[PDB]
Amino acid sequence: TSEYQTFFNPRTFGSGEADCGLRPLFEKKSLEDKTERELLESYIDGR
Amino acid sequence: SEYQTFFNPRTFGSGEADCGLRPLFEKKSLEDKTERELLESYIDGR
Amino acid sequence: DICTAKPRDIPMNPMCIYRSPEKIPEATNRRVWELSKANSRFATTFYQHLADSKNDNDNIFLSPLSISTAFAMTKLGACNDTLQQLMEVFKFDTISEKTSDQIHFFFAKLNCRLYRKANKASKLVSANRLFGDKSLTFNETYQDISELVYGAKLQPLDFKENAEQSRAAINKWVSNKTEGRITDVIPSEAINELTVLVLVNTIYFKGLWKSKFSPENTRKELFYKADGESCSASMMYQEGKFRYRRVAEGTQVLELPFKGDDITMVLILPKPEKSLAKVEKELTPEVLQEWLDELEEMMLCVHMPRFRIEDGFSLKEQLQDMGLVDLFSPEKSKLPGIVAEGRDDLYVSDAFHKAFLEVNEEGSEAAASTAVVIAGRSLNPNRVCFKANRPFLVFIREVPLNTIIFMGRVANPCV
Amino acid sequence: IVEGSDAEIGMSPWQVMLFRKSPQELLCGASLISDRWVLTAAHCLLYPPWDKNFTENDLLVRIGKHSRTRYERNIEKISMLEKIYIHPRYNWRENLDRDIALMKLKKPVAFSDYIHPVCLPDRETAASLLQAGYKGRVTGWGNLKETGQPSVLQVVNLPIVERPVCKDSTRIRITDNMFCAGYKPDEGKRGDACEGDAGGPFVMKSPFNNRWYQMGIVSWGEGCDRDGKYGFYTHVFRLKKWIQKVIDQFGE
Amino acid sequence: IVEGSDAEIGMSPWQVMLFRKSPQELLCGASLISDRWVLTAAHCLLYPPWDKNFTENDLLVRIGKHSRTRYERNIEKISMLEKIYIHPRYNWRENLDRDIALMKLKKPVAFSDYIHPVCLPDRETAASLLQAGYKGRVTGWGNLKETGQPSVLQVVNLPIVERPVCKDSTRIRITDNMFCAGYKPDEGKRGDACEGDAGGPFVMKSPFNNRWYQMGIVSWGEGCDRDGKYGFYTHVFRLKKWIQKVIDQFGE
Ligand SMILES: COC[C@H]1O[C@@H](O[C@H]2[C@H](OC)[C@@H](OC)[C@@H](O[C@H]3[C@H](OC)[C@@H](OC)[C@H](O[C@H]4[C@H](OS(=O)(=O)O)[C@@H](OS(=O)(=O)O)[C@@H](O[C@H]5[C@H](OC)[C@@H](OC)[C@H](O[C@H]6[C@H](OC)[C@@H](OS(=O)(=O)O)[C@@H](OC)O[C@@H]6COS(=O)(=O)O)O[C@H]5C(=O)O)O[C@@H]4COS(=O)(=O)O)O[C@@H]3C(=O)O)O[C@@H]2COS(=O)(=O)[O-])[C@H](OC)[C@@H](OC)[C@@H]1O[C@H]1O[C@H](COC)[C@@H](O[C@@H]2O[C@H](COC)[C@@H](O[C@H]3O[C@H](COC)[C@@H](O[C@@H]4O[C@H](COC)[C@@H](O[C@H]5O[C@H](COC)[C@@H](O[C@@H]6O[C@H](COC)[C@@H](O[C@H]7O[C@H](COS(=O)(=O)[O-])[C@@H](O[C@@H]8O[C@H](COS(=O)(=O)[O-])[C@@H](O[C@H]9O[C@H](COS(=O)(=O)O)[C@@H](O[C@H]%10O[C@H](COS(=O)(=O)O)[C@@H](OS(=O)(=O)O)[C@H](OS(=O)(=O)O)[C@H]%10OS(=O)(=O)O)[C@H](OS(=O)(=O)O)[C@H]9OS(=O)(=O)O)[C@H](OS(=O)(=O)[O-])[C@H]8OS(=O)(=O)[O-])[C@H](OC)[C@H]7OC)[C@H](OC)[C@H]6OC)[C@H](OC)[C@H]5OC)[C@H](OC)[C@H]4OC)[C@H](OC)[C@H]3OC)[C@H](OC)[C@H]2OC)[C@H](OC)[C@H]1OC
Ligand SMILES: *[C@@H]1O[C@H](CO)[C@@H](O[C@@H]2O[C@H](CO)[C@@H](O)[C@H](O)[C@H]2NC(C)=O)[C@H](O)[C@H]1NC(C)=O
Ligand SMILES: *[C@@H]1O[C@H](CO[C@@H]2O[C@@H](C)[C@@H](O)[C@@H](O)[C@@H]2O)[C@@H](O)[C@H](O)[C@H]1NC(C)=O
Ligand SMILES: *[C@H]1O[C@H](CO[C@@H]2O[C@@H](C)[C@@H](O)[C@@H](O)[C@@H]2O)[C@@H](O)[C@H](O)[C@H]1NC(C)=O
Ligand SMILES: *[C@@H]1O[C@H](CO)[C@@H](O)[C@H](O)[C@H]1NC(C)=O
Repeated sequence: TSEYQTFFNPRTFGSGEADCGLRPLFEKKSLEDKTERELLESYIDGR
Repeated sequence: SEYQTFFNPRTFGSGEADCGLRPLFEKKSLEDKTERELLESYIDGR
Repeated sequence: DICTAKPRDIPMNPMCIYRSPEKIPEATNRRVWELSKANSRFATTFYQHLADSKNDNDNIFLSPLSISTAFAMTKLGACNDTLQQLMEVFKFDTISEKTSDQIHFFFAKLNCRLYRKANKASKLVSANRLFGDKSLTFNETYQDISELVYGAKLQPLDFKENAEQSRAAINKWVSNKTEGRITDVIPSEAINELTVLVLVNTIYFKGLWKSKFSPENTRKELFYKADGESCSASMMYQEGKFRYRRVAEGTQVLELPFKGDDITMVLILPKPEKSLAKVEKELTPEVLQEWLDELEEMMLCVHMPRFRIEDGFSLKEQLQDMGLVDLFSPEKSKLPGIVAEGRDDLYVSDAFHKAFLEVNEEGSEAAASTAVVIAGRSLNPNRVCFKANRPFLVFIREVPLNTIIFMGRVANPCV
Repeated sequence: IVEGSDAEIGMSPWQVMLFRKSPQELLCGASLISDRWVLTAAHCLLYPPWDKNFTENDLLVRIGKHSRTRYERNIEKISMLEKIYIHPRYNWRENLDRDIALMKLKKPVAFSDYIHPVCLPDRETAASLLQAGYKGRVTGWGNLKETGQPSVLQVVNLPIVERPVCKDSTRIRITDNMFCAGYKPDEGKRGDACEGDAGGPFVMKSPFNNRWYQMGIVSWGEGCDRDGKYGFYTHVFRLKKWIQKVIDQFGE
Repeated sequence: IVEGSDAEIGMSPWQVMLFRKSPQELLCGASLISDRWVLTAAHCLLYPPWDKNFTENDLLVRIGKHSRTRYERNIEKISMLEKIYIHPRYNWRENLDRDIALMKLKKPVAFSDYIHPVCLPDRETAASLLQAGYKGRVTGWGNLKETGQPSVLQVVNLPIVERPVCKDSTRIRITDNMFCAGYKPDEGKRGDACEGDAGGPFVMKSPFNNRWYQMGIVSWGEGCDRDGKYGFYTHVFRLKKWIQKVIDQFGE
């Protein structure tokens, strides 16, 4: 699962923070967009 | 004495590493006349 | 502009006037004050009467101010017995002649003063209006006066041939005026071919408590109804300073202000022994007022249930049994000032009303989580609180006029 | 966005379009962080040099859009602004320092396949992801080149650049409240944000929880996609103290 | 200092005396945190109501002193100032919030038995030591009573007071950048800083590493040592961020 600790108070922030960053048409359907792999690959730390 | 520096002596100058220790007291294992009163104040009632 | 205008700034004067055989708030107009007092006498009377007509286990709710205000719109053009009944039922026959002759105008002033809050954590919203068949010819003087004093003119509709369509037209106006909240003041088939004149008076309050209840403290607890039974209700709780007072025969009075303090909710809770009914029979304008004066801030704990009450009763029926008869009679109705003649005489075919109150941890008409937790609240099991776990009375009032905007009874907040 | 490509549907559900009521025109990009709060660049709201000093009433936000020029019925949602909040330390005289602003929606927008908020980073995420060589993604309906406008939202991924390299790349005084991104000349590839994209989000996906975090706001640059030059973005985490303060006292 | 006592030699090696060149007069107290940096209170350098508006050139710092008036040969050391820096939000016109300032020395001072810098607290030391009940130490050459100068440096130990009690003791607004210390009206003992003591340090000895930390700067009060009143100090740790920024860009 996706672990995320909220920071704001929904009383003033409104709602949506708990499920922030997960796209209905992508993450939530276990689908990847055409270029996100490029971002994941950039975390490589060559030695 | 355990002390982690916070500043860069390049802009801070020297002295942070040995800060807070007095040549005539801590460095000579000597207490001043009233410091005992400060340590006693740290009692934490539960 | 009416809020700044004066009685003579715009010549009105009804077609008929009535005469009875026979510490005012600072920065407050005397006329408006006496008119607010009149509504308060109507409030108690209309309330006791409604309670006598229902089951002591039913919740009761109404906006006397809304009712008085709207019916005063008919006064403006009533004569003879029709007018006299209006004056006596709504207690208007108990005020000065000037205020009486200009009643409509002063209701406008009174209302201007009430809607000068909008501390958006305190919004009062209303929509009042009259609709008459378009076959009739309405007095234009009336219409103009209505335009200024009431905000709108009586809207002509075709009840005779376009009943359902006219229904939608009325609902639409209200759905817009209270934007979204009230979209069906007039229910299915309420308007029809025999419909000639309809009174529509709606109103609700949106406000936040100055001191909210913590959702974390609300627990499913028992509410001891009047029929002897008991049920589960989301009982809220909190500790804090509040204006309170233990009165005669052990009755308890508590005031919970909304953000702003110009509008509060007052609760009257009898002791387990004495029943609510007894209290209602003793509830007079001076009794209620004497109680409120006795209030003084105290640090205390409060157990109050979430509740939703509405005005589900027939206004016309209720008023008829109180004395307002002619206004509703096709034969005896006397409304010259709105439409003249005698072919088909003008009478009120229906008084559609809508007033409700939804109270939760956040306030009135405020959104809050339904989810009710189950955990320890670390409370003194031997605590002594204002525990409203049995039938109590509710008042929504405005300070400093003491105007009773809403009044009711919470007899069953369960389910 | 220069050298980017059409975004896919729902690819950036937190993408917000700032629109001017009169005359009707596209102003900037922005991002959704909740159902009632929207983030953007300060100069998109206040920038005398272009004689812009908007108030809540002059603006409007359109959410869940893809097409730049069409009204996407049943898909996009429009909201009025209740209040605008510009960073009190925003510097429009010199270098656009602290180029950030918050906008409260008059009425909460409803989330859908096309509308969903992005996450704001914490200290660890910021320290971990915001490093030279790691790539983020920028989106917007801005210009396609320095010297015209796309039909649909554009997207491009760019590597974070080392601070000393950002600093030596321009004579403009840069601050800790900004970071720069873009390919170096010796890297071959290119891409950049451009006029019209300001306010838009620079996002990164966390490999820890698979969530998208907004690390920056498109702010400024010198021309668009020039060699040896980099786009600059408002460092969001660095200004979180202000983001939290504003939301705490004006949110409810 | 009121109700205190003569300090021992080398007892407070970080205590600095701010001296005015013309006329020659003891102005305030201050503290040594390094061989080139001195800490003091903002209003000691800038307070128009007192016709005080100094620059580096009007001032002098005297480090390593014990006697108030007597010049101490080969013991004390007089240093000129290169530049002074007042907190940017300090506003003498409104109150004494952010009552803090830094002074850079013309040239580095040599340490000795009488000259040694004090430590500045980290977040943990701050949170742990700055608690109601715990006692700190205040040193100065200020007045001995509200209504009187000492021949040698004075010292007194005082307890930190709970914030709500600090706030209920005065009609003046208390900010998070201040804390108060002193004995309550029913504790029997007394003591307080006084006029001439401002700028001086309020230190505490860490039981963890045995080192002395400066938690506050003598700032203000209503009179001196009055019953039911408390002395007010600038909260050093809470303004540490600003201290770091000034040193980073003006220290080299
Ligand atoms: C008057 O009037 C009134 C009313 O009236 C009413 O009426 C009433 C009356 O009254 C009078 C009464 O009287 C009594 C009554 O009367 C009545 C009477 O009685 C008596 C009676 O008598 C009897 C009468 O009567 C009458 C009659 O009539 S009737 O009706 O009755 O009828 C007549 O008639 S006729 O017809 O004639 O006409 C008559 O009568 C009479 C007659 O003759 C004679 C006769 O003849 C013969 C008659 O005779 C008769 C008799 O009688 C007896 C009878 O009798 S019986 O019995 O029946 O009855 C008979 O015989 C038997 O008959 C006869 C005959 O008849 S016939 O019909 O036919 O003819 O009669 C006799 C009788 O009596 O009846 O005569 C009589 C008598 O007469 S005489 O005359 O002679 O008497 O009547 C009378 C009547 O009624 O009328 O009564 C009345 C009525 O009543 S009721 O009830 O009804 O209703 C009226 O009514 C009507 C009314 O209406 C009209 C009225 O009213 C109205 O009017 C009025 C007047 O006019 C006008 C009005 O009033 C008015 O009003 C107005 C308005 O109001 C509203 C007013 O005005 C005023 O007021 C207003 C209001 O106010 C409130 C105003 O306005 C306003 O204004 C304001 C101001 O403005 C200016 C506003 O406000 C707002 O807004 C504003 C703005 O603006 C623009 C705002 O403010 C603001 O605020 C702000 C804030 O503050 C606070 C500000 O801001 C500023 O400041 C601030 C503060 O400061 S301080 O110093 O303190 O602080 C700030 O903030 C701050 O900041 C800071 C910062 O800074 S900077 O520079 O920087 O930016 C902070 O700090 C912190 O920070 C931080 C952070 O940062 S960041 O950003 O960056 O984030 C820190 O720091 C630290 O950290 C950082 C960061 O870090 S981290 O790590 O995180 O990143 C750092 O940085 S870095 O870079 O480094 O990063 C740093 O460092 S450094 O180096 O840089 O530095 C650090 O440091 S450190 O040191 O610490 O280390 C921090 O924190 S932490 O956490 O840390 O601690 C910090 O610092 S520190 O240092 O401190 O530490 C801060 O925070 S903190 O907390 O901390 O502190 C902050 O603070 S805070 O607090 O804020 O938070 C800011 O910024 C800067 C600044 O800037 C912005 C501002 O500025 C200054 C300001 O502004 C300026 C405010 O607030 C908010 C707001 O508020 C709220 C407002 O709003 C807007 C406004 O409003 C809207 C105005 O002005 C305008 C004024 O004016 C003057 C006025 O005046 C007063 C008034 O006047 C009065 C009313 O209304 C009210 C109306 O309506 C109501
Ligand atoms: C829906 O309601 C709005 C107002 O609640 C009506 O529009 C307003 O009309 C008045 C005319 O007296 C203007 O002064 C306002 O500016 C208008 N809008 C605002 C800001 O309230 C509208 O006419 C209503 N529509 C219907 C269903 O009749
Ligand atoms: C932004 O807010 C105000 C501008 O609003 C109004 O329209 C402008 C064109 C001027 O005529 C102004 O006087 C009017 O109030 C200004 O008060 C404020 O200074 C503006 N900010 C800046 C610095 O441009
Ligand atoms: C005080 O410091 C400066 C004073 O410098 C100059 O000499 C004094 C005697 C005046 O003639 C003054 O006008 C001259 O500038 C001021 O520039 C500075 O603003 C003053 N500080 C404050 C905040 O009052
Ligand atoms: C209309 O009403 C006015 C006053 O209310 C009255 O003077 C007038 O006679 C009425 N007109 C009609 C339709 O008879």
